[PDB]
Amino acid sequence: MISLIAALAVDRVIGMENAMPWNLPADLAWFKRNTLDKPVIMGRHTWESIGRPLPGRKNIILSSQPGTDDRVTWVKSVDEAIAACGDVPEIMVIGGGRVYEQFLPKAQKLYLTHIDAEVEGDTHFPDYEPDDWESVFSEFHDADAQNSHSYCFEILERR
Amino acid sequence: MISLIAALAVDRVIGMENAMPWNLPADLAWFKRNTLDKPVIMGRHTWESIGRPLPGRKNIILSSQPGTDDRVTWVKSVDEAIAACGDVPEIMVIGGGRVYEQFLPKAQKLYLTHIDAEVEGDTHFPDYEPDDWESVFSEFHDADAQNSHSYCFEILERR
Ligand SMILES: CN(Cc1cnc2nc(N)nc(N)c2n1)c1ccc(C(=O)N[C@@H](CCC(=O)O)C(=O)O)cc1
Ligand SMILES: CN(Cc1cnc2nc(N)nc(N)c2n1)c1ccc(C(=O)N[C@@H](CCC(=O)O)C(=O)O)cc1
Repeated sequence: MISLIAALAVDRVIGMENAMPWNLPADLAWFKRNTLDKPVIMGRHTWESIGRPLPGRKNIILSSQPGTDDRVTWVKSVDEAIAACGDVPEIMVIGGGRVYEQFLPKAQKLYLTHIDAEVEGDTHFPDYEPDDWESVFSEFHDADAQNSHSYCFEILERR
Repeated sequence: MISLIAALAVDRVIGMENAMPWNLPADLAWFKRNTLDKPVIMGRHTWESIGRPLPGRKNIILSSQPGTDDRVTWVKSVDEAIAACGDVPEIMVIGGGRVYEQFLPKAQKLYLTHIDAEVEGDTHFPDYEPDDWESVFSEFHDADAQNSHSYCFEILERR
């Protein structure tokens, strides 16, 4: 199955011009723990903000143009994206906006991180009807010496 | 010799209750690069903010109270701190504010990261007389897909 993994500030903002202005090592740790050993699908802008292959994971990048790095996999469509995954139990879609909108429909599960931050951005998570998703986990955490803002982990399953 | 390394937002703000609201991997690599194979000196607050010993370097934490982690060196005075460094060509002071303030009068060099981040914080970098320091390097960078805010690296030598 397909799962999307994302980190949302208030109002589902998930992106802007430059890197999101927050320091959340706790989020990244969760990102890793839930993506390790799986295939990762991301769009070109997300690949740029990451700038190097994610280890231990199979990296597939969506782009209408030829790729720029021999290290990872490049695909030109959603269907090639999947097919490149092979037979696998779970597929993780990691950003950005455009990719999420195309994939939200195929997804069975969501991995959200609701961050208590208000930032002005140009990219939003797509809307989703809770009355379609069943929350199967959730856990909040206050900000601290390591994480710049409060955040809460949450997992939902398509009903 | 003693050197202080620090990242400053506008008005010398260096800290607050929780981790700073920025995301600057480029700053981190500069930090790793200028600290490599050197003893690092930090205050308790900064140790808790890092969360683990920095690898391949000697960690020395200042605290008026008994240490609580066997993997790092705890000391009770600036002197003990220096003595634990031993005979080395460069000692690095990584924060926070109370620490910097003690060691600035002894520093021969400052490795500054000037960030175009305007944040609300309680802690400041001490004040330094410019006619006291020589600027021996600077390198600016615009914010990007990886770095949340613009930044400029600097290196000054005490005259
Ligand atoms: C910016 N980008 C995309 C990114 C970041 N946080 C997110 N957070 C969540 N929850 N979901 C996402 N899809 C998301 N995507 C990144 C950038 C760096 C790393 C990264 O360093 N990850 C390392 C973790 C390394 C480290 O822990 O410093 C890893 O091995 O997963 C991941 C994603
Ligand atoms: C929060 N804190 C203190 C910190 C952060 N940035 C600074 N930036 C500058 N310029 N100077 C400092 N003293 C400074 N201190 C940290 C937090 C994490 C790491 C850290 O992981 N550094 C790794 C770098 C790992 C990486 O490259 O991702 C190291 O190897 O030293 C360091 C300092």
